[PDB]
Amino acid sequence: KRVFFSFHYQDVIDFRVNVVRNHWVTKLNQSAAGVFIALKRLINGGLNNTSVTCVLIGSQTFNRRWVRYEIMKSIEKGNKIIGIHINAFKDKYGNIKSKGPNPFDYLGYQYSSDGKQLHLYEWTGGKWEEYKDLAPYRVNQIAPESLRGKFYSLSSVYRVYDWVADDGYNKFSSWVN
Repeated sequence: KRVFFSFHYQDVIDFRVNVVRNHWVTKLNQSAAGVFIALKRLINGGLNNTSVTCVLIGSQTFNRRWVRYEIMKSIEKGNKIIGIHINAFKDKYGNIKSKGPNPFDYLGYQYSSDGKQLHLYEWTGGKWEEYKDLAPYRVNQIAPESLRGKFYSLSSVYRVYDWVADDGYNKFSSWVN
């Protein structure tokens, strides 16, 4: 499978992102996409010809505008989506850090009462607000009453791993498959 990696730029600079990305692309010789209305177009193109989105979670990832977009756009496109904490191993400065917030806790959705549309929300610091960088969209899929008119945080939907705790060295390819 072709994997879209989503991340804070600072985690690229600190050689945290490359630990996971190099495992997939070099060690396992697979292929990745990633970015480090125009910028959305670029990201959309990156997400095209991928089937899995992998959010690499560092200290500030939860707060990044285009990480949020990459996640929301990934849902609309029907990508598999997972998160992986990347703070538990040493960065290029030789430091280990505590886990950052789960980006999925800061994003959410609600199905419309007729079940035909999906409304999108993000946490803006003191409240939930309608998400502005991606429009609500039509779901062509069945939407049972038990799913309608209820708010869900994305952390109730997508799975999060830790590279060290969950042994990504042995298990990453299973997480995206």
